[PDB]
Amino acid sequence: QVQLQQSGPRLVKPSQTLSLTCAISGDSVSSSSAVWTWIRQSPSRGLEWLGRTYYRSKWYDDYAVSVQGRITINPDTSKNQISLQLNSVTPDDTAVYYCARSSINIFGVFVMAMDVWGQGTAVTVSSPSTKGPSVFPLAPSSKSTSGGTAALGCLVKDYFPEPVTVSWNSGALTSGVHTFPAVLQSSGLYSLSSVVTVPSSSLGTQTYICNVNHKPSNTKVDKRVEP
Amino acid sequence: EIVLTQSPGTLSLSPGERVTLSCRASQTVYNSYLAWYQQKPGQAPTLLIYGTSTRATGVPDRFSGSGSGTVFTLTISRLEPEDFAVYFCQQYSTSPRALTFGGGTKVEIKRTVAAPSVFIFPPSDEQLKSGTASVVCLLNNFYPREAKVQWKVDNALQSGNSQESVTEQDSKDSTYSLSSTLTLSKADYEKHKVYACEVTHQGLSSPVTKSFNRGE
Repeated sequence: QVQLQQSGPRLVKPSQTLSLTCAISGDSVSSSSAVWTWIRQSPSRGLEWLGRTYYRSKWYDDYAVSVQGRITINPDTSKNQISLQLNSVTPDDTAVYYCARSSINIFGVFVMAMDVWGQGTAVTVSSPSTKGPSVFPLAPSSKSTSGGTAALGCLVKDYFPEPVTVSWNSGALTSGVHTFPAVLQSSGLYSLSSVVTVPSSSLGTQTYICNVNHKPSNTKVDKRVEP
Repeated sequence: EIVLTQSPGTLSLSPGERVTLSCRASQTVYNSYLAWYQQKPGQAPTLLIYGTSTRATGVPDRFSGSGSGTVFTLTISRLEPEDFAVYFCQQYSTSPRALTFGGGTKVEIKRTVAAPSVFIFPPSDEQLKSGTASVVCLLNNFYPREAKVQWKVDNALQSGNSQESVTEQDSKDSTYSLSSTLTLSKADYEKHKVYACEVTHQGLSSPVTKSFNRGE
């Protein structure tokens, strides 16, 4: 089908340039039946349209008033992708950035309802350097597992910026997983926990590994958790 | 520039109930140009309705859109637990070329009270080698969200040295979980023996305490 694959998370220093890419599969970027758009989302301001590009015998760009003058959205037909360049960023540009397609045409007008979305790119505008996490096991006591249920986890500590991804057993274990929102420590570094409940009768026969990936620092850690 | 105002901001309703979400536009939005999206935690929004009233491909029949002019409505005929999400309206204007979203309505799922299961985790030996001790308390699968965590060290109530966070409502069982971290220096952690997390919640007949003894 149609999939939009975006850049991984980005850390950008204030006053510098954000550059993102959105690689398209299952459609042509130059399709006269498509419009390609960038939208961002922040907790403080919500969902905000940034601009669109589309090909109709020639390339067109339309940008939102809020960012006109520091935004470019360029297609690349050889890579079948669109980009986003946002200049002179400030902390107000910290957001999750989405690319999306709109193809719905009502009475000859592209009504700009977005039918396919990329996965989002978490962008942090801040001056500190990246730092990868330390990963520590959360091992349940012997007694706590005397019941039917064992709680296991990983503490993912002292990283910057967000986000981190945590999986269990390389994605094979999803039931009962809870990965919590990170908290910001007085050091300016984030700390997060991820836990899973499993049958105590498995603790001897089944291995449990938390897979931690902090893409901004290229840190990958696989921590076995043994009660 | 058309502003879309969504109401209410948050709703808490039982499965099986009818949900009515409102979107008010600061000026007329023509029918072709009003859309609705559903956004579940950690995911991009997905299109639910477009052209005011047309169900997007694959959308369950329980979702319907209506309205005109400046007042638009999204209805969920019978709420299901998986419908936990933020719902957004969106307008496109052709002249001037503009695209805006409402602020969202968060639909939370009302379920029966559920007591948390509680677990306490000592700091790992690995972390201690580094000079800091993190003690973690887990409150698993409870409802409603209100919960009290009290840390005690050698029976002294702790204050100012913990942080906590809470998951979003589970899409299946509609519960919350909460993680609290008590952070001590290694020196302080080694000065004391009994570490306890005491949990108060509507679903617990009396508070639950989980504890361990350092070194045991």
